[PDB]
Amino acid sequence: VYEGLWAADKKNGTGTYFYMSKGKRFDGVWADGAIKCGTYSEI
Amino acid sequence: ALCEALYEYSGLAVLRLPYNFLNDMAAQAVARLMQVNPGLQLLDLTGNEVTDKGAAAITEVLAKPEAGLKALILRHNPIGDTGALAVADMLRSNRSLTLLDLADCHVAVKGLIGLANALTAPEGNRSLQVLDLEDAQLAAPQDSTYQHMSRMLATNTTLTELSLAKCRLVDSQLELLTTYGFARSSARWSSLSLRANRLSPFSGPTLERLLALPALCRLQRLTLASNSLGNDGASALARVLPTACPDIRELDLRSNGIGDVGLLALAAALPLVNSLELLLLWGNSFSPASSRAVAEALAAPALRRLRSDLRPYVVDGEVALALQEVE
Amino acid sequence: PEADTSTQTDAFLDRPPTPLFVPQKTGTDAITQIENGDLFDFD
Amino acid sequence: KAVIKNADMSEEMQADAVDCATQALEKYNIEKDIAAYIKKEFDRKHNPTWHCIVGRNFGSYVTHETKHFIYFYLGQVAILLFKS
Amino acid sequence: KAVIKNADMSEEMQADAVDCATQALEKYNIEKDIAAYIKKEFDRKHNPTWHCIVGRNFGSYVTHETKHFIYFYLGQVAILLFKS
Amino acid sequence: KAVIKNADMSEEMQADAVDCATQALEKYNIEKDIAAYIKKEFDRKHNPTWHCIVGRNFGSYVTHETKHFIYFYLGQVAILLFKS
Amino acid sequence: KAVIKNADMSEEMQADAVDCATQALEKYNIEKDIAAYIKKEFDRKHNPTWHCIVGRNFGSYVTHETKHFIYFYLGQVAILLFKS
Amino acid sequence: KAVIKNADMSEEMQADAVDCATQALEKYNIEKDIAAYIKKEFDRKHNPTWHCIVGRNFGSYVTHETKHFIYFYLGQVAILLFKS
Amino acid sequence: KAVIKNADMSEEMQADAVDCATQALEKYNIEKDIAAYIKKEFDRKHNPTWHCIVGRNFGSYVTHETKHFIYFYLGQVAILLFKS
Repeated sequence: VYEGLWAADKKNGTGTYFYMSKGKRFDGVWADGAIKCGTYSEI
Repeated sequence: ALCEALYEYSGLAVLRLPYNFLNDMAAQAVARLMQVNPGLQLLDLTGNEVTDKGAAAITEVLAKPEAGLKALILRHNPIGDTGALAVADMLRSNRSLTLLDLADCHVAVKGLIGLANALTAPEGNRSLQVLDLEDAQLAAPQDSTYQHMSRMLATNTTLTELSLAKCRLVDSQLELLTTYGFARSSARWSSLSLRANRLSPFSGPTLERLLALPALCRLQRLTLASNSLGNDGASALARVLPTACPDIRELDLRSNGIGDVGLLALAAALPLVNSLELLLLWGNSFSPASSRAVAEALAAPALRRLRSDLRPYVVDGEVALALQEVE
Repeated sequence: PEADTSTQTDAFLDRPPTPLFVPQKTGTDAITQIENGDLFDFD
Repeated sequence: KAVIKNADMSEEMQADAVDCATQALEKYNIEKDIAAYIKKEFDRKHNPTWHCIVGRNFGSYVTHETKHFIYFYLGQVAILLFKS
Repeated sequence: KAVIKNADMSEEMQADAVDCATQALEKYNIEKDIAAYIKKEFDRKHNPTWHCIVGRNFGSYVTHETKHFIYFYLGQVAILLFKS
Repeated sequence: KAVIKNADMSEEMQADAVDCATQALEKYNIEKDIAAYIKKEFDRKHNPTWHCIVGRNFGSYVTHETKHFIYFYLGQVAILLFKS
Repeated sequence: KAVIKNADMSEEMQADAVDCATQALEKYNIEKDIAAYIKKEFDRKHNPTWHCIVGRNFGSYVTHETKHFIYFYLGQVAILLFKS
Repeated sequence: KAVIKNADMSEEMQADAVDCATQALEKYNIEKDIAAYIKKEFDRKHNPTWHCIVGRNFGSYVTHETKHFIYFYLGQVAILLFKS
Repeated sequence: KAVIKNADMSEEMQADAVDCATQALEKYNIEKDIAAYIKKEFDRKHNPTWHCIVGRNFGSYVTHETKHFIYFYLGQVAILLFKS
């Protein structure tokens, strides 16, 4: 699941993405792409 | 000198020149002697200054289909890749040698590729039973020699024991060897000696797959020591040993980072193996609980003659603790 | 598709070094005494 | 928590790389050897060729091909991993 | 004076590489700048694909083109250069 | 059957050092000559930077690299083998 | 003759230890020098880390490398010999 | 009280040894008991091995690890204590 | 007291080495202490990588970059010291 700011992608909006199957989650900035920065944590 | 003036005719089951700093012309002399005297079975010229010229002389006098010799031991000799190619060539024609021991001899990828190729089943040797290679200096990430040795293992059906001691052996190379040679071989493997490799704890699953095989059915002398396994590797050995290898004569886990959890797991699994005789595990770690467990297990009634390098003693508070014990 | 990227590593917090080696206790424990009436004779 | 300082990578691939690095740290201490583990891991699982460099202080300039570049901080080290 | 700890390239290119690195030291001071300068000027000297890493503490396990690889020191700074 | 007193080193190359000392003792007793033999062995097997001391008793203070230093007793001689 | 009370040692080695201790207790004069000669001879013919104690009223709690320990009487003194 | 006849320890270790011995003596009297208490305390406090000799007349000749050797009297009863 | 038989140094540099050792033998006592202090002196005085070995008896075979290497007998203790 993806939860955040969206310009079909790549809006540098702080979002949160959930590897719910694995059990991890990544919160940060989808800066003009799928990835530039953020923090990856353990729910 | 003294060596070159030996002249004998009768008997000569074995010859043992332990080191004696043999020159290479002396090797020429011994090869000349053994050529003109076809009587001998074992030759031992460990630790000399024998170079490729004496290597060539011995190899070419052995390459004849007459004047058979059975055991050839040459350790600590700068024999190089030219010498390795010469010995592979001579083995391609010989039929009497059964033990080829080339350890500490400076072999590179080229020489040991040649050796591995010279024993593929069609053009190789049904004769050799013990191929001892060691100190194969593949320091660079050379990933082809192990493929050629895998082809050796898949085709040959006469070897019984080998060693990859002190050969740089990453888990990728070991997995390649295991799958592509042992999941396809068909022989009777007695000993495989892998002391002092570069083995990660990640080698648990691949080591388990290796030890649970039909080709490695009657595996006897396993000396998987001195690598950098850990608690995971020890657990893998614990959960694969009691069933797969039914008669494993000796087990040797020395200097692996065994720690204590792996020891605890292996303690409750040692009793179910009665074919163990020499169990060598010293130099890892010993917490009081693990030492208590090993004292509980090693003295299990079934395992009487199990020699080890552990003696469990007792101190105050019933803190049973194990120390080293020479054979 | 080929792009260029450059980076430079920033401050890592200090981490204590590898602790010191103590070899394994490689010996049996023992016990010893010389009691009264041992080793001696009045005459 | 990890810190993905810089990257060019899909999201599940991000997770795969960081999780493999986690396993490498849980079993390993040396630097080049963690690098070798991750490099062989993607050279096997994902697209054919890769390169990896782990370190605490280093500066780099590489021509990664798109969507297979990553540089993240995990544990006490920093991992640069990219396919060319 | 630069010391080549390992290499796979030819002698003339080794000399060019050491000269490149010394020039980079003379011009810049940040490892990222060193790497960028070295990489781009090799790129324009020889061929499009090259890679350079400059650091004081890193480990690397890389898979590179034949005959273009050098791991060499400059007093205290280690530079890894190779062809993709 | 050497005794290991201090170690900043792996295990496989510790085993190499131990049996290297055994072979060198079978070959010689002269301290300079055994030191030379061990030095050549570990300058060939591993890339040549190492060196060693083989003394009945002495004192030492060295700066080995992070992962190449062993100090073990074997036969009758304290052997201190390290990299630099 | 001599008396061997409490042993953890091979029989031939016990015989050699008795011969050594008897020659020392014969030639030398003082208990510490008895210890010194015993230790030096077992060092020069077997192994380096020996320990000798010639006493007449003492109780210890010692740790010894396995298969090397003897506690025996010769005349008016008690000799303890252990490897560590 | 405490006569530190011959030592090569440090001051903190010195006080630790002396007050541990003073503690032991008011507990027990047998040489076995005193040596056992003292050396178990010092093993559990410092390091793997500790050879403890408790007695009134005895020599010695023992190889010690530097800074871990002591020989002192508590009134009349003597204690040797050394790590090797 | 000071006398050198193997040294690959300049005159004033040898004088400095002899002076540092000649002060350190009275500053410190133990062989590792003498080695440590002389190493620190030639470390923070000339160059950041010097290695010293001090022995009453030892045999050693080392590799030194040229012109920075010394071995001398300062009376009752052998001392050796070299560059990286």
